[PDB]
Amino acid sequence: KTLNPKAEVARAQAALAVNISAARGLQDVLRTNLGPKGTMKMLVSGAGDIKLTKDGNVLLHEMQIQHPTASLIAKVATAQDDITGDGTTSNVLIIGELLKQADLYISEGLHPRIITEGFEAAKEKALQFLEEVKVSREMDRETLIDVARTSLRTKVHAELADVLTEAVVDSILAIKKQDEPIDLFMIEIMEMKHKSETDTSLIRGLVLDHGARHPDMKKRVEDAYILTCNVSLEYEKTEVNSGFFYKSAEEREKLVKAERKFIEDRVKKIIELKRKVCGDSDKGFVVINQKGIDPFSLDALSKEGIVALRRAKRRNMERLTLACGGVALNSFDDLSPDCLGHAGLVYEYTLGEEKFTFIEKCNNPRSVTLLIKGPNKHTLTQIKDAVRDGLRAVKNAIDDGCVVPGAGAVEVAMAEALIKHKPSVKGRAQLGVQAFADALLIIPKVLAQNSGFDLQETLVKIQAEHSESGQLVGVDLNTGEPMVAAEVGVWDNYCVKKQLLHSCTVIATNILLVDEIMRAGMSSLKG
Amino acid sequence: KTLNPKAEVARAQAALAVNISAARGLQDVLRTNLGPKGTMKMLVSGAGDIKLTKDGNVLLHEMQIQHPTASLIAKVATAQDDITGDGTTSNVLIIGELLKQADLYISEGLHPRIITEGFEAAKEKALQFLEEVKVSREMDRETLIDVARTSLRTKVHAELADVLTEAVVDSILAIKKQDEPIDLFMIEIMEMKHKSETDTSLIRGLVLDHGARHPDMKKRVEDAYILTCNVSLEYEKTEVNSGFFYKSAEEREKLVKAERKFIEDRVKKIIELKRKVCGDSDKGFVVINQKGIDPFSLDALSKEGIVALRRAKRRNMERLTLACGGVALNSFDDLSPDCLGHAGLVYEYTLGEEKFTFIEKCNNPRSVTLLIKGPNKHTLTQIKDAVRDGLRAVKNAIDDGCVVPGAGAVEVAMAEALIKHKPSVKGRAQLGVQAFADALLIIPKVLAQNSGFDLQETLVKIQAEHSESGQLVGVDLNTGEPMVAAEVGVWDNYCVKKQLLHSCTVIATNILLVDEIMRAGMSSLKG
Amino acid sequence: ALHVPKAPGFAQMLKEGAKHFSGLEEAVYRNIQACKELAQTTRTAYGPNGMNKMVINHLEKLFVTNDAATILRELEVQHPAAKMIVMASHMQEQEVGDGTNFVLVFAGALLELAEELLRIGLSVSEVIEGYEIACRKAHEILPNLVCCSAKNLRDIDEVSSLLRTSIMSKQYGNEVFLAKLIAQACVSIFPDSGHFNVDNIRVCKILGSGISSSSVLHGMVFKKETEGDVTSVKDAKIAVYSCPFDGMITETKGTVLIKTAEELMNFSKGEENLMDAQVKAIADTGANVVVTGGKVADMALHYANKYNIMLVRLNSKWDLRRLCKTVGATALPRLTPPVLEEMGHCDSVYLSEVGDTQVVVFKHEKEDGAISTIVLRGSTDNLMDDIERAVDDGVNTFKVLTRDKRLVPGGGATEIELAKQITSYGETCPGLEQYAIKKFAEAFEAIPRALAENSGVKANEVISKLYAVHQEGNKNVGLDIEAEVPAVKDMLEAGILDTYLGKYWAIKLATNAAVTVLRVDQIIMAKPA
Ligand SMILES: Nc1ncnc2c1ncn2[C@@H]1O[C@H](COP(=O)(O)OP(=O)(O)O)[C@@H](O)[C@H]1O
Ligand SMILES: Nc1ncnc2c1ncn2[C@@H]1O[C@H](COP(=O)(O)OP(=O)(O)O)[C@@H](O)[C@H]1O
Ligand SMILES: Nc1ncnc2c1ncn2[C@@H]1O[C@H](COP(=O)(O)OP(=O)(O)O)[C@@H](O)[C@H]1O
Ligand SMILES: [Mg+2]
Ligand SMILES: [Mg+2]
Ligand SMILES: [Mg+2]
Repeated sequence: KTLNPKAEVARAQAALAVNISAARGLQDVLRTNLGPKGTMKMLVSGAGDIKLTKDGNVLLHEMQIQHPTASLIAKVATAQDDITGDGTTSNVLIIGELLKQADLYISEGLHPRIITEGFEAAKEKALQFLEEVKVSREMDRETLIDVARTSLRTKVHAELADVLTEAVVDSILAIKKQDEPIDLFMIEIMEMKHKSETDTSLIRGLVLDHGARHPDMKKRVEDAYILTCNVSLEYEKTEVNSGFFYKSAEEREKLVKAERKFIEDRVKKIIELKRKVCGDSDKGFVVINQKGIDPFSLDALSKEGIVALRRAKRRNMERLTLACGGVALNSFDDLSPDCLGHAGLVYEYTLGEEKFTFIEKCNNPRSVTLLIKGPNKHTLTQIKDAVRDGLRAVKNAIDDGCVVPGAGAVEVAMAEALIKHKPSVKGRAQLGVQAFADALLIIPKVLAQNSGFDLQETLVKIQAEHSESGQLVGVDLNTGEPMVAAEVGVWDNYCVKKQLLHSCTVIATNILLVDEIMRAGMSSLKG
Repeated sequence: KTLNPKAEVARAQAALAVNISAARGLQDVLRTNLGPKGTMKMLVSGAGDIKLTKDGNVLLHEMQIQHPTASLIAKVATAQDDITGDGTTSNVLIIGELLKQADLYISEGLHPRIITEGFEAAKEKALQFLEEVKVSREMDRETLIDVARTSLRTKVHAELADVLTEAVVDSILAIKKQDEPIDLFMIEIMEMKHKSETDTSLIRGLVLDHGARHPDMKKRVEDAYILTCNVSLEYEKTEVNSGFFYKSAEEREKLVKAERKFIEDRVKKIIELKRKVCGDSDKGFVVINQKGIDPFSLDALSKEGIVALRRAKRRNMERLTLACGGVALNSFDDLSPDCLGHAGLVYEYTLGEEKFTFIEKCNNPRSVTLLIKGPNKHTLTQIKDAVRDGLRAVKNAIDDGCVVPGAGAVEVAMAEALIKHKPSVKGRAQLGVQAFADALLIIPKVLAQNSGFDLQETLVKIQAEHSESGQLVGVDLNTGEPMVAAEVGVWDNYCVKKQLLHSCTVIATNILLVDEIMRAGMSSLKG
Repeated sequence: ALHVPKAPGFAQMLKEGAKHFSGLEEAVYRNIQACKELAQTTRTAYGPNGMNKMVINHLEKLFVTNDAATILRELEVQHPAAKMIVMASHMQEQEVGDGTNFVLVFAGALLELAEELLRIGLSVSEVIEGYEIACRKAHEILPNLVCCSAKNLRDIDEVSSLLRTSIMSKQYGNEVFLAKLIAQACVSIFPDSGHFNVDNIRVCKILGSGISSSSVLHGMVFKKETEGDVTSVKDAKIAVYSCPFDGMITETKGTVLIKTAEELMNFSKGEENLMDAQVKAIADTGANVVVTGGKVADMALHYANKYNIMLVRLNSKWDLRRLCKTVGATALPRLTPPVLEEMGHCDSVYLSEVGDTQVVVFKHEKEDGAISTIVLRGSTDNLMDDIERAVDDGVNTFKVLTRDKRLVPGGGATEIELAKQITSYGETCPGLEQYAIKKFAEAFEAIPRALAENSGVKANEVISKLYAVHQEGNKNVGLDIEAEVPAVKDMLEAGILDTYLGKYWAIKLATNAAVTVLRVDQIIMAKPA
């Protein structure tokens, strides 16, 4: 204040109160999205774009809040989202509950170091319990189906959820190999604004966003070959600056006829290769080019019955090679017939102004394409986000050799273990262990509040049913009665929960140790 | 809100959060004025006045806070102060703790009606316990001395506190009666600006703020008589507009003497009365008038050695009548010598521009006068406020036929009684009873925090000592060891604590039943 | 960028325009720094070798004084930490009248020596207790260092030798003449059985020659003129009248009623006859000069000049009472002839002029009398004001000496001896109060250091030599002034004596201000109006 009069600095109590208020606000705001019985939010940008999503990360990024703690929470949520998959709202909920439980004991007159030590001990105990309670499975087709259904149940209704689950399972089984990790960047997500959303199916092949350009071309071929290349077929100029010099009109015409001979050689080579491969009027030939094609080459290809596609993406070079089985060559050196692909049905579709290209009927494809349909843009975005979340959950369940039951029995078991473990710890860490155990029980409280039942009575009944038994008694969302979680079909993940707990502990340790938010920067008010 | 766009309004959760934040902010500030180990405050007004006080009622008004809840709290504190006396800081602390304990259980899925119903039963049980836990004594001099010392210990240091306690006890015993209640408005509070040491004693008599006007009057008068009157002695005009109509200078002189003969007759009557009362020259005559005196009467009375005063207040006449025992007559009709007072030593003191008169040495005085002495104005105001608080505490202890030990043993006993009576209440009022029992333990916590020791361990030790032996084990402020409050000499009040608890319950009931703050008033802005 | 909000509790409801300083760094340390900055201002003007200061207030005036009281009064400080010291100095000046800069220096030194204790770890309670114990010890040892008392109070060859030390500290150079004048003025007004008043000395500023041309006057003076033509009066019989020298009328509004011509012709004649009769009856008692206190008339003035009656008109509601108390007369509210016991016998009443200013001198040939008047001569108003302030300080010192005839060795030996005794007593004091006692003992060395800084010598060597002299055996040895070499000199043989009760009250008020400043925790202010 004495050195910089235009600087705002806060002490320890003020900064702690501000952080606690921000955490409580972020917890109360993102609390109606936990569980499938939650509410749907509507976000409108500055340009007038309606977005109907249910993810916690998108809702936190599109909420218009300027705060350092809120920015850190948003960054942590984005990191969790793009590292694991599903676990954004629960992260903020547990962080806020832990901060509230810590402030409840700090305001009475305690030290943050003992609270941090107790939180670390409780996190270690919970990690040990989760590592000793996880059950091993073989992950068959029914397990992945149930996992995808449980992951997609909190997005749409029942029919769309099951359709997306089946589509994701089929795509994963199609892109499944015998070894090596599951490589992504293979399932193309194409959105079409026609028909309804109930007509979502999986296409065993690749769906392009552009079709042919020449009107005198074939539209439906029963049997054709796939040629993947990226050579240039346009009038390319030399690197060094050159110039033509003629004398009369005959020399000019000769130079014009001779300057278009480089692409003519490639056209003749392609024609000869097609005539050697096919021969009669029984098979077709599709040319997939990444660059543009001159109109002369297009007409020359259409004169023989060749459907060529120009201007393609770089990601389609690997998907076509993995699906059909061709060779993505760059030059026309060793043009062998074995470097081609096999097709089954090459037909296009017109949707007003845009054009599509569907490649179906394949032998053994390895990169499928999910077709998404929606009447609106927000619905398409929500379906795409749900499909991405389901794919991430399936990948996380496949990469791990264990399964964790959902509902809230794991949190109750962790709280019981922490309650049974606090008397074994010395010092003042018992209060921290109790706070960590009470903060972990916020998932069933929110799950029971959004359904329409009580909270304290439900928690008491769950604890009474779990203490007298030895099974994972979950929390039901239909009648409120305590039921089994690892018996109906509710599942979750292990690494995702571990990363969530680690991030929560790191955030709690970073917040409980910061008590000075000094701002001594340049205002930049010159001119 | 749609009818008036320029009007702010809060909902159910927003108004509750605002009220809770305001209560917490008001509690976190007044938490440093509990017990004699508190910190002093320095208030600076807009003009440049410095005030050094430690009371909570003055701090709640000199804090410059614009808030409805803060205004209500300040009004309740002022009402408690000017109705009973000492009981504002503890009242605000208990109100804040109760509001915090109620908000802790409100944000969990409960209705404030159950909390109010539980608080009602808790207050009833606390009143039933206080009606039997009080101790009745004979109320001798030692009990009043100890009560005044305990009330004044949290104001100044030690020697000044004992001096003020002795002065208050002496004044109370002097104004004490056997049939009439303790009447106030009798002890004059005179301030001085010299001798800030051991000089704030008690004066057996009366000290005025005005002396003699004629320089020829006597300064120190021995045995004299006191004459209390309020008749006018100036040139009083008639009610009807009149006028003189003289002819020459002789008629003018005659009319001048005629209008003065009316006062000359009264002067001669007073002279004759003084001559009949005295006779020789070993006695004097003091005249106390309430109105002004013309210089002619002052010069006429100075020839006989009369020290008369002019321009006095209304309470001074009553104080003189109660001390000396004369008759405060209004007219000079039946001027009998029996309507006079008796004095002993009357001397005029001069302090620069001001002038005072000391009327001491009386037969049986009933109205004393406390002579306050201080170095500056803030110290004088602080000593005056401390004397007023001590007098109020002594009056409250005398008017009641019972005593209550101070410290924090009463709160611990009430909390233990509420805990023992907690499972004996049906319904969901157990949470409210627990919250009320935990909210009453804020006084020992604040006392231990201000003393310089632990809080949780000290409270646990106090509870263990109270449960292991049924005694009034208080909380020490020097070593932190469990000591007996009734053995040292710490005493409080019963009616004051009852009124404090009633006000706290009323404030809690009025706050917990309000969840809407609307401001739809007129702006009163035209332009 | 990112902006931080406010604290949801008390900072939001703090209201704009006000301030809050709850921490010890932004409150106690700020007050200590403010007090140190205030003490560093009036530090060079303490001893006799200190320079003066020219302060100008907002009234476009001129005040070139040397006392710290006038400087603190003409400063307008907007800080409570310095306002407390200003109030303490004002209280000390009102009580004694010669101990403001000393109190300020003591408070500043105490705060500076307690700031380091609070920084290293000593709390406010232990520091306050140690300071109170040290103050009690100093007040107990103080009466043990007298060894000097005043004999007679009416001797002119003894009073001027006591106030010379106090006069030299305020007016260096010309002090013997001022001391002699003050002693003569105090002797000429000294009554009996004690009871010395401070309002019995009147100061008159007349722009004349130099300072040596001033003298004393056994009586009173007034800067007015004579209404009549009578000037030189030998045996003057003063008859003071509080009523205005005019015809008395009625208080109630009343007019005169005339009908016939006889009344209209005889009214003025009868009025003039009554006026002449009253004038003749007033002058028949033997009065030679009439001093009125109101409006005069033309006919009354003419009748007084016809019978050779001097008329003096003045209105001040205080000078009339002073003249009545001096000449021994009473005021009459009517135009009645006075009695023999209500006459004002004087010696010589004339009208002269000095320095181009007509003044009425009421010189009396009596050695005793009542009050006196000191006439000042100079060429600048600032010098006359400084001389008047020095005369007032000398009168206050004489009053203090009359109230208490106990003397203490001045200069700087008393403070050194007190510090040595406190250090020797605090050595056997266990606990944590020994540090506070040693710090309080170190605060007494600020007076000799300031004296050496104002004189122009090394303070450390002077302090070391004084400590060595005090440890050798001598106790009444201070610091020499008329020597450029830092040496020592005896204070009892020279005559550097100051009051004891004044210094005791100054130390008490300084300790009170110090503990009051230390007792302040947090600061809560509002917005200026
Ligand atoms: N059908 C269901 N039955 C029981 N519990 C469920 C069901 N669907 C979701 N849940 C619970 O709701 C919680 C929130 O899930 P969700 O919002 O989909 O993702 P996140 O766990 O990242 O918030 C999960 O912890 C899960 O245990
Ligand atoms: N010397 C003491 N010993 C024990 N308890 C004390 C002492 N002085 C004050 N207290 C306690 O501190 C509490 C606060 O007292 P105080 O702040 O003076 O007035 P108020 O009770 O109005 O806040 C009282 O309830 C009293 O029991
Ligand atoms: N002749 C002298 N020699 C040395 N010191 C002197 C002399 N006269 C005065 N002093 C010092 O001046 C101090 C007082 O100076 P002054 O500012 O006039 O009064 P105050 O006591 O109000 O500060 C005394 O403490 C004394 O030690
Ligand atoms: Mg989810
Ligand atoms: Mg009290
Ligand atoms: Mg001086």
